[PDB]
Amino acid sequence: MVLSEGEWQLVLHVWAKVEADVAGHGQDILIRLFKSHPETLEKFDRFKHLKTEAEMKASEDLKKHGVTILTALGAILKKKGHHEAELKPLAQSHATKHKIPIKYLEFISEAIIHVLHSRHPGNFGADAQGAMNKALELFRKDIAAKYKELGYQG
Ligand code: HEM
Repeated sequence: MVLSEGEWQLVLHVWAKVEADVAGHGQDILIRLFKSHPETLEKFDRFKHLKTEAEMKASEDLKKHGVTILTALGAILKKKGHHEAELKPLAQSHATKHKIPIKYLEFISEAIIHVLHSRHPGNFGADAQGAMNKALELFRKDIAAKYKELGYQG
């Protein structure tokens, strides 16, 4: 898949807004993911004991990790499709060390789109959401292809 420059502009326009508060968006996203799909929490050995959203909101650790995730995703989106080098080390740790199925990447894709829709309605109308969805589908397709080369699958 290939996004047009107009689509990348809609994606980087709303991402510039997310970058005004990276830690808050990171938090929102991970909590949304853990509440919606609680099975995903079991993958994190560092955060699986968290019982409630209040506990999640108060974890400093969880918040730092949300900044780590979003910084890594933001550096990929800014490449505008030329992200091969960035994807390599991310695909190798998530397929070999963390063991994250593609289905979970779909779940966090959904969580991103939910949070952007709630925090940025004006910059996340239907065309912008379609371009963000296209950018994350591209990311999942490329990561699934790398998963295959690395030997992870199902
Ligand atoms: C937008 C998609 C994602 C991005 C960009 C992302 C990125 C990261 C980054 C940069 C790290 C630290 C470096 C490394 O271990 O590779 C990381 C660690 C990790 N990731 Fe992801 N990730 C994504 C989705 C997920 C999903 C969906 C799960 C599980 C449901 C997951 C589980 C983990 C685990 C278990 C760690 C280790 C956390 C800790 O250090 O203990 N990741 N991820």
